[PDB]
Amino acid sequence: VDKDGCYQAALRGLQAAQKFLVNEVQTVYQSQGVDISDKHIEVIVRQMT
Repeated sequence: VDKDGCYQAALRGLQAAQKFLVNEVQTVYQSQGVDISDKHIEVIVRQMT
């Protein structure tokens, strides 16, 4: 937040949270043999973040 701008810091934090959430939802769905494309999950993760 202080080494860079507040906007860039918010962008990096939300990007890390988005990557974590997308990867975990995708690996739980892949644990059961269910194939869902990444765009379907990250539309909803975009609405969350």
